[PDB]
Amino acid sequence: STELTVQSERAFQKQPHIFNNPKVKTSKRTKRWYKNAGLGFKTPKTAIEGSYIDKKCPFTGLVSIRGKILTGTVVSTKMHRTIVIRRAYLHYIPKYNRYEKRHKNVPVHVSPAFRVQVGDIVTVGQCRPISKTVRFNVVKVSAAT
Amino acid sequence: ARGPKKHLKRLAAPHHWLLDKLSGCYAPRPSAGPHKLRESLPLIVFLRNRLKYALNGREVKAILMQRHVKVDGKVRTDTTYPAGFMDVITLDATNENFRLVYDVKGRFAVHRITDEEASYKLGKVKKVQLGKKGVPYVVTHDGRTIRYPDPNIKVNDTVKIDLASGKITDFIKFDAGKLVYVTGGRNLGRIGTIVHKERHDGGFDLVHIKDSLDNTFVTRLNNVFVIGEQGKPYISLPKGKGIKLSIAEERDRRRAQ
Amino acid sequence: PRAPRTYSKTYSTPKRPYESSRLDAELKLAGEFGLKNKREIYRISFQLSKIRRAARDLLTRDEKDPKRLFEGNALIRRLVRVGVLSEDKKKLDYVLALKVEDFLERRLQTQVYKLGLAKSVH
Amino acid sequence: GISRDSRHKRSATGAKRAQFRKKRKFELGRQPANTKIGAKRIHSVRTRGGNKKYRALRIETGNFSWASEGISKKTRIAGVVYHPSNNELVRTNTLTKAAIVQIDATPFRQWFEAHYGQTLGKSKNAERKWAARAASAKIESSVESQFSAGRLYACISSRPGQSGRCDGYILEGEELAFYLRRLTAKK
RNA sequence: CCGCCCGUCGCUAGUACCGAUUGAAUGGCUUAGUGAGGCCUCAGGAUCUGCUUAGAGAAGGGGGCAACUCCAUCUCAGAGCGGAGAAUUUGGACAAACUUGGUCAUUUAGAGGAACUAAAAGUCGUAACAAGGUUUCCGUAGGUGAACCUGCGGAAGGAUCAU
RNA sequence: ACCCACUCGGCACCUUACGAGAAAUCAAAGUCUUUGGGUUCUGGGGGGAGUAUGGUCGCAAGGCUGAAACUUAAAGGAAUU
RNA sequence: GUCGAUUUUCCAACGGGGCCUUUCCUUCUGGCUAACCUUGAGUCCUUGUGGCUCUUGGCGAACCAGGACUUUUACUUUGAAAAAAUUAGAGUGUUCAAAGCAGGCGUAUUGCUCGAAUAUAUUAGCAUGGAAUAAUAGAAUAGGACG
RNA sequence: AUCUGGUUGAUCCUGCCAGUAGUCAUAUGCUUGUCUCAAAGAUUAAGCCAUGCAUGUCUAAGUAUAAGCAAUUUAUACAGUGAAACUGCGAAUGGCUCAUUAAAUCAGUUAUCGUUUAUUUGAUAGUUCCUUUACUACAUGGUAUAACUGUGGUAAUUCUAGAGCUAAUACAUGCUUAAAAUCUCGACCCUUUGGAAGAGAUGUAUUUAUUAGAUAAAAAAUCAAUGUCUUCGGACUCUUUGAUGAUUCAUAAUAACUUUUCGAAUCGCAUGGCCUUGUGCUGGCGAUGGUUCAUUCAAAUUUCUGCCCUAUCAACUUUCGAUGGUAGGAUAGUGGCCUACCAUGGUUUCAACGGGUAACGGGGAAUAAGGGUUCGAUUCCGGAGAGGGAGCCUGAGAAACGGCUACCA
RNA sequence: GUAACUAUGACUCUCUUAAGGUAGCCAAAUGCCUCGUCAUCUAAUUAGUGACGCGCAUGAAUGGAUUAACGAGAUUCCCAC
Repeated sequence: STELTVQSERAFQKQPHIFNNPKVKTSKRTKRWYKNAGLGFKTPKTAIEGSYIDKKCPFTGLVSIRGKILTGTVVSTKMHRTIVIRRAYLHYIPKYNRYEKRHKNVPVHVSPAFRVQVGDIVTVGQCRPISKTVRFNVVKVSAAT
Repeated sequence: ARGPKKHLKRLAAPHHWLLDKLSGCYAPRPSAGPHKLRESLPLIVFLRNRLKYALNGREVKAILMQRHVKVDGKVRTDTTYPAGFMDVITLDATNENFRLVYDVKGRFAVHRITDEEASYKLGKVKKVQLGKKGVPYVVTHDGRTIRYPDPNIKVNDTVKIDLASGKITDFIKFDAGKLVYVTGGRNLGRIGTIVHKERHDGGFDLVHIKDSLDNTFVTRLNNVFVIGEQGKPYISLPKGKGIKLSIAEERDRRRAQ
Repeated sequence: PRAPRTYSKTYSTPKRPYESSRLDAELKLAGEFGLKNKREIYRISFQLSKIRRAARDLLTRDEKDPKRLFEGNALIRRLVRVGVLSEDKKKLDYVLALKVEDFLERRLQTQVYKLGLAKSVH
Repeated sequence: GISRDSRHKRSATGAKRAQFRKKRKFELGRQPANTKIGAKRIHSVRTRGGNKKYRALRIETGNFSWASEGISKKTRIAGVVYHPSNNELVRTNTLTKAAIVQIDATPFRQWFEAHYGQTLGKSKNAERKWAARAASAKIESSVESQFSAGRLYACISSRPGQSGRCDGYILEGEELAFYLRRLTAKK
């Protein structure tokens, strides 16, 4: 989602240990690796038939999703292949027998397989620590118009 | 912490040894071995407390270094050797062959067995994979690994080990109608039969067990141990047979005598 | 450093410590049984206050519930074996009205007195 | 030393965290002893359980794999021409992963001629093999040039600062097309 | 009601503030500059070295012509590396500590200045409580030994629940 | 149109009273130990003190926010003689 | 209804599943279908719609493990793992008690034997049943639904 | 589940002061006969410390000529017991304190398909010579020194200098392989249904590339690589594979690669078996050691949610990483952890950030209607520190302090 | 001149003609004594600064008190040199 350039960066945008053997005659000549994320997350057709790399993708990357699967509204999508989700919840206080609202903004990596805007419900899954803040990857999206 | 700990303070010990609160501030820190520290029972606590064969933890050294107490048919003179579930502590003198299984309440009761029976263990099948040179191996809860199993032995199954040689003999698969020992939940010590289990994907697969009173309780398949099928258990079950009587009826049994 | 050895105190000082009626009552049921101080009575009053809280605890909840049945019968059994209840008062409502006097009628000095060969309980 | 700890480094909200734990061993990071070209030298580092790690300095003669042929020849490296990280690694001629180089190209000529075909860059049992290969395949006008040129383009796959080796990966295909454009763009 | 009670002033003995002093001290962080030390690294090469069968004069240079009945036999031109290897030093990052200002926090000196409370009530009046003898009070403005006084607007908690 | 009688909706009210409040008293100050319709603001003995300090606003006068040390067994509300 | 320990109706109260009244848990491919919606010879048989050696055509609901899509939360039920010590509390004459987790009973010569329970941990996470209270969207330029 | 005294001439209130009870709270004052039990330099000064001690270790099973004691009825190489020293292992546990520390530690609960792990417990290693007719393997070197013997020095320290020796599971090297198959390279003749003499390599580990690691479902014409069976019209039939929700996983195969890791030049006790009497060949129980994979004791990060008082702290972070991307470096490994090159992000009235804490967190503690309030330095768990910062070697494990180095006091 | 007390803010009289220097400020470029006294700056300061004020003989457009910026103005101290 840069967008419209897979040959953007200084290094070659590969898939690692995946070879396009050039002496072989395959009409299409393009081999894209992909996996099942698991837990009944239907890998989008955009990832399988796409042209992007994203090594941090839960389908087309070297990061297996294990842990827990959280959900939240998207707040910010301003930085490259990373969003921020606001996980609104109530915190019950045992003295006043009452609750209070808390944000907990979580930063999440979006693979180009999906498209998100401000105010979409996403379901994210825990993965290896991607960067200093982001721990979760986007696996589902539900844009309610 | 700056390296691994080697002392265990008395209060911080596992409760199911029953280690009196007073008399010494330390407990037997069980050495590394076949079973986990919390789920094990060191030879010190077995010989000195449960059997009362030795007074102190110095007299058990005189018992162990005189090569008597074989844990899985092998001598084993380590005073804090973690002997655990399904191990056959064999005192060659007196001719006693104790298989350490759980008391109904959730402790290791002393359970004397014959020698005909004290020549296998029933290893619960943990991971199975191909090792180097594409050789399939099975690893059991004991830390025993067995190359060339039956290719029908999957995870959660149980496997009779020869324990004289150390080879698989017979194996029991894990599904409905099979007898099960529970291996530490609060349902620790209970013996029932499987009704049906769940398919919780990366979320702890629970199983619904029914005992011999139509009493159904739920436990995790890692605390669940396949012991046999209905009627003929592959080992001798201890007096009680993991029924778990409620406070009233168990007091009525105790007071009838 | 090994482990904390548990101690607990058995007596309890009354709330308002100068009261004609309480002082009268306590000296009387101290002079009857020949006690040494007022803490004897404060202890028996504490023991009965523990039993009464344990009784109300077991009462307020459901009837024919294993917790009420087991703990209730345990207490009644323990009391009828002491002799603070008799044969015909095992209902867990008699226990709630148990009169510290009843416990004080079962001390060894009182029994030595009441079984003769004792000549005045002092 | 060069601690890789997260418990320095200004928390996500913006707060400067108060330092506790006098820097611990297990967050260790070491100096990058950069590897140059020619006059082989290797220094070993003891790392986390003896477990030796070999930091190459001046490493020579990497093991390069022509994947499409399915073979790998021990070759002299000439020089680093382009790197997608810095442009100073090129000038110093330092060897690191994903560093695009020139290798001597002439055990690959010698193999291709001896095994498959006839003079790239232009008994009975050997003639059978050739006549059975029977134009197995050709090269697509991009690797043909570089054998005659004397030195052909490759990309390092081994991490030579840790492995102690500068192996891997002769360029070929759309990868070579890209790295030709990126080379000829600058110089 | 010979009840009550308000301020100035004076005596006392407490607390707080303003205060020139480039105040002072402690602490944290931080600018710019020196920067011990070990570690990585470019070198360096005191010494100690093994085969060097390497030409070596040496005439029991082995129980004596004898490539001695050749010795770690006389003695080095070498030589390679098989090498080990100290000080030394080349840059690197880690970084104490030093100086130098900075900024914030806490602690705290200060000649003087303007207060406030208390304490016997000592001086001066008698402001308030009655229509307290000018009804009281609020906001604001000015004046004055002191209470206070006066203007304007407001309020009854007014001494009028009335035409 | 003004006026008269009955009628509502809203208004500024007023006169008699079972509930409330320490009482004076009241259309809400009732529906409150038989304690919960929604919601904002404020107070915790009397002084020191609406004072000092620090910000903030203002041409200034001042306004907003606003302490503590220390002191004291009462100060105060309503009604009765 | 009986030998001061316990079950039957005449006969209720409490809390429930099936079944349709337009009511539908989305339902498939195999395995499994025990099975009669049926009969392959029928008939062991006091006159019997008394009873099975067993099986054409299809039941599915005994029965998954694969399909594979589910407009989302709070709330509450039950369960899972919740260290021990402490707390509540079961048992036991440490001479009593605070304690302790011991002890108990026989030939007390080779002995045998009960114990070291249970309960709360009302936050968060995990499974589980309910769907009353509270919010969110769904078909409005139909880019709506089903075959 | 309780109150009572105090404003008034008296009264009803608001209200505070005082009384009252308790404190695994502390101090202190008088008094103090017995039994059980038992905290104790935490607040102030994580301020300073004299001195003595707190970490060393031996079996039958590493090295022995102690110039030690054995000393007699196993000894002519050693062999008992038992110093010193080398070697191994430990010294990272324990104990102590609470200064720092306020999304930090911590609790409960997650994840390693993101890694290391001495030791323990399981498995696990015919492939190393290198061209094949007498090159160590019935056994290599000092390319080494301790302890010991002597010759010393400083006033001094757990100072060691020069010389004479001598061992190791120390330190260096360094061979003993069976069978079969698979691959490559070629000593072979005939225009074919076209096929081989031999030589070498193929253990494990490293590193990199390449391939395999399968799959909801029945039929079909056709051209070629057409190799056997042609039962000479034409038939070929059966063609294999583990685990997870999920992996580039386990695992295997091709090409290689490496200053080529490992494979037992080790020790104790019995001393048996067959005769070809060599004074052979074969052989048990043990002990260490050893490579990889499991296991265990661990570790390191790690998900979610929860911390006391302040607005007289409303904006904070970004040259000097702040948020993300690409690549690299480094790490045991993940990661702005660090570097380079890019984009301008990220937190916040649901209280960010700043300040305070006489704040280490928790299990818990005191009080007791219910609801709570206050506390927890302190017998267990975790975190931190060893006068203050920083650095680092040794090791599986330390940024160790009863280890070293430097600076400040 | 008297007066709480120990230095006096209440009384009383007579006014230099008309008024008695108010708000302010100062040993000031205006203070004789004077090198005033107290603090501060220095080891030491007739200097400097900040205060004190019965001020020989300060003072309100003969303007008084402040005052940013400016000054080849007069003066003091500090760092660099």
